[PDB]
Amino acid sequence: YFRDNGKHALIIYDDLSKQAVAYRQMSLLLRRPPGREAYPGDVFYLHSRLLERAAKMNDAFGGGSLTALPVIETQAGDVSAYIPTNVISITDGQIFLETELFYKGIRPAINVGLSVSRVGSAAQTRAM
Amino acid sequence: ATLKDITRRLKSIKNIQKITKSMKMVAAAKYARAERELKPARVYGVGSLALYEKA
Amino acid sequence: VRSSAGAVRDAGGAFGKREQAEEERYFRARAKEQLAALKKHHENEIS
Repeated sequence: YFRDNGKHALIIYDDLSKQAVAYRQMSLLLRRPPGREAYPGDVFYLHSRLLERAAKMNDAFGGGSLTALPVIETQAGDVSAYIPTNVISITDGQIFLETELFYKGIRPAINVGLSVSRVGSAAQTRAM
Repeated sequence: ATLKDITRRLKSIKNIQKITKSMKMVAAAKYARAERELKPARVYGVGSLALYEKA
Repeated sequence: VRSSAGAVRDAGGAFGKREQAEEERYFRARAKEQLAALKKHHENEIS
């Protein structure tokens, strides 16, 4: 609504790894056949159709925007898991938080080595 | 960890073990040579110290 | 299960980072030396 009415919005799904679990429970109780790790087949779609709504409308469509900051939770840093990889291949950037950095005193634990942002140069003030 | 983590760690440790075995062999050869060359130098140096402990 | 060349830096454990640093420090030093020599040659070859 906000992005369609020329305003700017920010949405923070927290977590998406629990929406995936709720969807899996629904799908298993409707008797739909399971998939990998028991998640339904349509588990990528579930998220891709959801994170694709965070657009940046041009000035003809109001100019409004909707940023999204999905939060995923990995297991012992296994970024290679199923839902983490799906959402990593869906989103633009990433912000890797690591426990080894959290306890080494670096807080926020952002792992600047791996954290990425496709926009990069653009969307940054000239001084910064 | 997962299977790939364990596989990579196992391969790395196997390489490390190979390298340390090779280095032990090299060090043993160099040690044998060093002992062989140390005997005469042992007598030579002990002689050179002779004076101070005698006077 | 076997082992292959260049596996210590594929795991990326402690030995991988240790080796990467042991390489980078040495080659930074040699690059500094070579740059000094390059500057000296530049100056000595102007004439």
